[PDB]
Amino acid sequence: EVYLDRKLLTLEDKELGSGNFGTVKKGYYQMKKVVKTVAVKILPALKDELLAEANVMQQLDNPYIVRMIGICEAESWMLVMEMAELGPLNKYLQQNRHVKDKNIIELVHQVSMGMKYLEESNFVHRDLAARNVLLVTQHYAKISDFGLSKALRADENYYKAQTHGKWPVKWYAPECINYYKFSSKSDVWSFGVLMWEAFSYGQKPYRGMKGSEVTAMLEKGERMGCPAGCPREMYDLMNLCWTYDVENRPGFAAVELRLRNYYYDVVNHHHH
Ligand SMILES: Cn1cc(-c2nc(N[C@@H]3CCCC[C@@H]3N)c(F)c3c2C(=O)NC3)cn1
Repeated sequence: EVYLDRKLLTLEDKELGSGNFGTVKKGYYQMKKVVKTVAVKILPALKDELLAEANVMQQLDNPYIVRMIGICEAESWMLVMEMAELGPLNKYLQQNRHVKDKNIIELVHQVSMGMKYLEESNFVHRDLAARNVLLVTQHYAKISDFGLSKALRADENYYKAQTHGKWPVKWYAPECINYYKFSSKSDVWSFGVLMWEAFSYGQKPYRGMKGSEVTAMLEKGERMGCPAGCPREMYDLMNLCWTYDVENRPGFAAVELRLRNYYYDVVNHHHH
């Protein structure tokens, strides 16, 4: 079905990324006729996690989401995906500080379109950060890294985690921390942090702070300040994403429309 032939896969030595799972490496898959450049995640608990990740990716079909090519069991279990040559958004902006506001708005808007689709599909990402937005080009972003993602049950709007795993706490909404509940609204909170990272050219959020100090800050009603040069309209949107009460926080339909309209305003202004 989605099981690839190891003979048709050529892996490169140099690592693109790494973690607890293992590594991400560049490869080439011999297709129908052409050769396709690919990104390959290489590795008991990890196997099931990789299969689950593959199973989520298989179900998604959207221009702003990384597509899975297939899986392969060879020297290790491998998850073969589309290649995004310019790599993680945070690293790209760290290395390309000349990138313009309009360009950043374009890219975060593309993420909002991907997340709108994910929300409509009733999946929660649970790791939406600038490190997991990949650039195909300078004007084309895709959402990646679905290893923590969950398909929501038909009768529930949230996923309830059993235990506090190794979590990216600085991206998580209050209800994730306090109740272990993850919804599309919690992904919206994470998207606010992602926006902050993007306009801060890949700077880490809540710098110098422990997780428990971020909790205290958030409970005082405090939020990260506006990044230098970030348009006021985009900071307003970040703060709306950081609405404490999950019910009053906007969904991605509302977020995507705000971004779309502001982007077209900036596109008009730059013609003027
Ligand atoms: C040029 N380049 C491409 C990637 C890439 N990285 C992925 N995961 C990394 C895990 C470590 C943290 C940074 C990423 N989140 C990933 F899932 C995919 C890629 C890719 O091109 N397609 C899928 C990295 N560099």
